[PDB]
Amino acid sequence: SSGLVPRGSHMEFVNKQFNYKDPVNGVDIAYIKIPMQPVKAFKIHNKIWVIPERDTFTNPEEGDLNPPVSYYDSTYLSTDNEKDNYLKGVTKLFERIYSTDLGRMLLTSIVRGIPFWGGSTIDTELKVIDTNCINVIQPDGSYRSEELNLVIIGPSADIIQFECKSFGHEVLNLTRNGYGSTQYIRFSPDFTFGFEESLGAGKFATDPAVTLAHELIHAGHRLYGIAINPNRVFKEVSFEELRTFGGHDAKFIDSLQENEFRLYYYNKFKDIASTLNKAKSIVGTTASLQYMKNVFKEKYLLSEDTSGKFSVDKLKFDKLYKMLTEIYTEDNFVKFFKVLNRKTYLNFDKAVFKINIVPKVNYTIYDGFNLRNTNLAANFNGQNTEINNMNFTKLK
Ligand SMILES: [Zn+2]
Repeated sequence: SSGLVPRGSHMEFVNKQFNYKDPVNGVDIAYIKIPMQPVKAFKIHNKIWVIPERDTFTNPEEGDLNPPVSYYDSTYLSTDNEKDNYLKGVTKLFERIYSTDLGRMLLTSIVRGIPFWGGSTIDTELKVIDTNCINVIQPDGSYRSEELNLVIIGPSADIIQFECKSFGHEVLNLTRNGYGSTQYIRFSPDFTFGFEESLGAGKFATDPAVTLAHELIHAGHRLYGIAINPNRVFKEVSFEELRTFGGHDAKFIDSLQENEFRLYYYNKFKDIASTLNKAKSIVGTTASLQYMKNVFKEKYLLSEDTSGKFSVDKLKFDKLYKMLTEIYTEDNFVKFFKVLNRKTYLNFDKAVFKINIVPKVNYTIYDGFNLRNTNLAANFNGQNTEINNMNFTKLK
């Protein structure tokens, strides 16, 4: 048993207890194409899909799992049992994230963060951007385009290179102009990293719910188009990484720089407001202009006057911006999960471990590895790779 529903009747965020072999149905289990042969995918929530495959799709130069802190294994995730376990493990982590107040906030923000309809060359016309959709095949074999915000997919060649990436635009920088774009997270629930810590020094494992939450925090930044340019770095660790980690690491971003960033994205949100105001037409949908305007009023928390004209309210912008950049941090998830974690963004080890968080005897939504009323409950024993060695196989 997987313990996917420790309380209540049904999972609170993931919409179905999927099995990889469940039949396709064109709605929440479907063969899909990314904008290649279709892959079987699972819609775990409004705007969120899971592709339990190694990622040989998003990047054309990374279309092979051949090897050239990394770990390679071209056979991982090639069989149906593994894809089923992947799906259930990702499902379990979403529920673990959603069982905390902070995670319900972050995932709500993610779901509301629809990529902006900024794809038209006519600045009075709202139009989707094609690369913020997937093509979903129905049972009868037709396609329909579906907008989405987030795809979780298996890693490419380097199994432990987890990241949040997205398709770019010829001219627009969608992750930094407030528009946002569909985010693809390369991630595996089946491996984790070791760090050392003294409570002799101990050899502990990172809780994969923390790692997933980290990538989801990036996704939130990028869905609201407020990511920091990857060329801002401390010599390399990017400001974007420091901000996502949070804690004292974030305090190192000089605070005058932060105000400059905040004013920049405030102005970008104002540009979005006046695009919505100058909009006269909409293409590629049966939904009215006014309705899609309101989707984006809702996303960016725009104010609307009696005339129907949108604007950015300074207090609402600061609230949203602060949530996405200061409240949603790895360090804050560590505090909510009450797990052990590296204390600064660089202090990870070269150690990699195979794990299996699906069986509830190994890992639970409420306690992670540190199972209550067991010897793993105290001193983070469940994450200690020597004490709880039955849950960690060392690979490198
Ligand atoms: Zn990161």
